[PDB]
Amino acid sequence: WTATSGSCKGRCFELQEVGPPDCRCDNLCKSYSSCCHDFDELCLKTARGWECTKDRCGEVRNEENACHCSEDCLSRGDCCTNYQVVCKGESHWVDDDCEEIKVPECPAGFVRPPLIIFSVDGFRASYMKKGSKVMPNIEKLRSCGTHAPYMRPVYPTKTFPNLYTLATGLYPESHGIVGNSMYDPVFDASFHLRGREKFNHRWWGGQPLWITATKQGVRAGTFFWSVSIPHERRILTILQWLSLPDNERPSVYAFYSEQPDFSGHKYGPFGPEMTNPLREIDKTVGQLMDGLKQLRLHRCVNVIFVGDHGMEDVTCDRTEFLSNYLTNVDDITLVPGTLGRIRAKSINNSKYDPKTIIAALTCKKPDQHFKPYMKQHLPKRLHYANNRRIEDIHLLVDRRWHVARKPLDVYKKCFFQGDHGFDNKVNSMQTVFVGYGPTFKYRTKVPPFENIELYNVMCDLLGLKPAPNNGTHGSLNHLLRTNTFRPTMPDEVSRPNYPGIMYLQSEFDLGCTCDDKVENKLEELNKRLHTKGSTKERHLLYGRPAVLYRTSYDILYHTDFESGYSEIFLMPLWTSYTISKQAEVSSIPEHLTNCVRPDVRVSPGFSQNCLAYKNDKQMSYGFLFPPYLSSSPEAKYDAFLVTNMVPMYPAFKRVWAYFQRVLVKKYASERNGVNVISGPIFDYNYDGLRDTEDEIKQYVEGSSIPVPTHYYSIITSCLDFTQPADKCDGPLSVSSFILPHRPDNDESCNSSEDESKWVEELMKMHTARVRDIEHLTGLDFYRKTSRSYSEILTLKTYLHTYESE
Ligand SMILES: *[C@@H]1O[C@H](CO)[C@@H](O[C@@H]2O[C@H](CO)[C@@H](O[C@@H]3O[C@H](CO[C@H]4O[C@H](CO)[C@@H](O)[C@H](O[C@H]5O[C@H](CO)[C@@H](O)[C@H](O)[C@@H]5O[C@H]5O[C@H](CO)[C@@H](O)[C@H](O)[C@@H]5O)[C@@H]4O)[C@@H](O)[C@H](O[C@H]4O[C@H](CO)[C@@H](O)[C@H](O)[C@@H]4O[C@H]4O[C@H](CO)[C@@H](O)[C@H](O)[C@@H]4O)[C@@H]3O)[C@H](O)[C@H]2NC(C)=O)[C@H](O)[C@H]1NC(C)=O
Ligand SMILES: Cn1c(C(=O)N2CCC23COC3)cnc1COc1cc(Cl)c(C#N)cc1C(C)(C)C
Ligand SMILES: [Ca+2]
Ligand SMILES: [Ca+2]
Ligand SMILES: [K+]
Ligand code: NA
Ligand SMILES: [Zn+2]
Repeated sequence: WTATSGSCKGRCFELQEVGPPDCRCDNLCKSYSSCCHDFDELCLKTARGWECTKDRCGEVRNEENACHCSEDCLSRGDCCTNYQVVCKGESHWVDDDCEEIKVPECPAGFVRPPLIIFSVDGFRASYMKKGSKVMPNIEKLRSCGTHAPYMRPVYPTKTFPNLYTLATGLYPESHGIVGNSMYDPVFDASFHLRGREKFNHRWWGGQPLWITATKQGVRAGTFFWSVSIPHERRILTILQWLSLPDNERPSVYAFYSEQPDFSGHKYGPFGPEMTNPLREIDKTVGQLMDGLKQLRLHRCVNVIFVGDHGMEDVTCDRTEFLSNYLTNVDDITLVPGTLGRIRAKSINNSKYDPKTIIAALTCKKPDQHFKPYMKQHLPKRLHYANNRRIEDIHLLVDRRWHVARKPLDVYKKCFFQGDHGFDNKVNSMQTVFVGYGPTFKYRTKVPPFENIELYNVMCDLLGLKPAPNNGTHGSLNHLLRTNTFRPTMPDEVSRPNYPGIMYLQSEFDLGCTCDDKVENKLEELNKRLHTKGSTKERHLLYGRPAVLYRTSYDILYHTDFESGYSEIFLMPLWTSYTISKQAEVSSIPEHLTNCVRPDVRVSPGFSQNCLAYKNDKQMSYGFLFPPYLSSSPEAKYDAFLVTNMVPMYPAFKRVWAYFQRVLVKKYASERNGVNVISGPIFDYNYDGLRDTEDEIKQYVEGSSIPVPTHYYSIITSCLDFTQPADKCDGPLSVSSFILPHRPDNDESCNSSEDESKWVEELMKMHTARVRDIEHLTGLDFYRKTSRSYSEILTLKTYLHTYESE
């Protein structure tokens, strides 16, 4: 209840929200229904429009007007944005030449350059090229400042999750806004676009930029604009705030446009009707810049022009209906559209079985335009699992499609030609980034990056310490002229042991056989030196990974590969090797087929055993260093050491064998050699983070050999591919993956065919950043390069997306 008979005179767009039942004059008052009676009269003035004209110049201030053309407007900071253009012979900002901004050029009293965040809903990355003729203010920002070709949103590629990610540097699973619509079973409440529950603060976790600012003494304008405030009024209000005195003036501001999303849904991303919404947004940018220029702030302020997500062509007829798959369709609730989330319509229905749902949704139609997942089996790059608001069953929808429960839902609600929400690597979902100001670089193009990284940079631009977040602080230093953040590499927590030969063969009772009884001092010293680390500079190109947690492990050297062997997990944390462009593939000889050899540096008690695998009828084993790529027949015996073995389901061995026997050599031919680091990942609680011993849910039968949930590989070469991977002078090139370790290939509908028709497509789906693998393993890679650490941080956040340009 609001007592809406107090006043808004001299309080219009107050920055301090006052508690009801005092009447509010701030941005959320409309969205609460609590504005003072005169809010619209005093704070939403529109008389005479938004532009000066020749006749208005020098007018007598008249306070009914929307903005002013009187002589005193500048020192009041409430001129129409085109006042000096119309009345004082000045040029529009867009008509002025680009001039480098080397230092903030700010009025006295500014303690730091302000930041303005200009966010644009549904501004797809390709609009920067395709709409350039109709967006000259935006093109100037882009060409004069720092820009990326595109920015990667988070999943799902919806508005709230993305804007809230921008604000917090957090994945949706950690900030809590995991969708535009949500059910939280702990609160037993629902969050929707429509309605009031979304305003409750228990939905919104982490710490958003405006709180981070406030807690550190930096004031903020509003981030949420009521839909009934026109864009011109948002701009004027920001300009007004910027005219405030030092002790009251915010240092961070946000503008938000509903366009071009709003049109894009009606007309498709490139509908002919889209030209006008792009013109209008551009005009709004020009208003701001002319406005800043009048106030002498246009070479003082940092401006970020950023979108939340793009827009794809989607129509009614490209809908999949769960009712075509499931007989039980009324026993489930679906969150529908460009993704799907399924839970039971009622939790008193004990008949509901997720596994049978999954099975009924799996590879049933030959061109099925969605794929069902248990949420822990989703590509780890999505980071979309560790929140009780994300339902266990998820449907990843093909680009251009929708999923719905029943046909009645899609014709009792065709209306739309555009939607978004799909997998965040889809080109159509990509969005924009331009930074313009003194703190940003001048006419600089930077590579694509993820929006989770911006919170850190915004904090850097404002002199704030970021709250803990999923950004990699430093990885965007190359966007910035100054205020870079210079991190140190984390400190190694466990130092390795380097065991020599300590055990005799007969001390091992493993159930393991190897037909290796096949007997000189030229190559006896040669092999001892391989075991003491003589080829290590070849196979460990970027130093050994640092183990960032407390554990017990051994460095094991070999001719063809080096490993960090865990005595706790009984396998390598990592195995590292280099495959030159000229390496040859050889087959596994028959004397070695089911050969596994004891490793005489590692006790029987810290080794795997073959008998466990023989007993375990579901689980087989593979190798981390692939025997197919051994350098010589004498070296191939090393690949069969028990310390190179890892548990693998036979269904996953098909994938693994193809990667090892075919793809690694293909990559080495394409990239002029590759270095490979492979290993296991254990993420049984799907938090994106390395499990401890006590989190492991599955062991090889009758043993303490833990079963990985995933296998990773990091494939590094020279960005200049005329240099070989092992002799690279400059910047590196990387691709990686995190392959789910699954007992079937249900995920791949074409898996009954030969591996050349499906394995690579699976691997691309599970592409990863090095940084994802770091979180998952507690390892820190690229410790010893000749590159700057920020450049390495950028490499570690790179994601190879396998989309065309
Ligand atoms: C992305 O970056 C983020 C931020 O860096 C990373 O997330 C962090 O991960 C940390 C490690 O998991 C985690 O640390 C835990 O914090 C617990 C205290 O948490 C509260 O306070 C913090 C600080 O202000 C706040 O951030 C939290 O907010 C969460 O919770 C509410 C909802 O409940 C949400 O609104 C909010 O969005 C956020 O939710 C997210 O986090 C929680 C987990 O905290 C998830 O469940 C949600 O799904 C969502 O993802 C909280 O308000 C603290 O209690 C934990 O400590 C336990 O473990 C240690 C082990 O050493 C032990 O010493 C402690 O005693 C404690 O154990 C006891 O409790 C156990 C569980 O109940 C019990 O089993 C034991 O028996 C023990 O008695 C822990 O330190 C940190 O909270 C989050 N922060 C955020 C914002 O998410 C994230 O990991 C990064 N992602 C990747 C892939 O890198
Ligand atoms: C999205 N929006 C809405 C919105 O949707 N309105 C008004 C009517 C409805 C439709 O449904 C309700 C209003 N104003 C915004 C901008 O929000 C932001 C912008 C930015 Cl730049 C950042 C950042 N960084 C963060 C936000 C949040 C505050 C979302 C977190
Ligand atoms: Ca949006
Ligand atoms: Ca985990
Ligand atoms: K077996
Ligand atoms: Na299959
Ligand atoms: Zn939209």
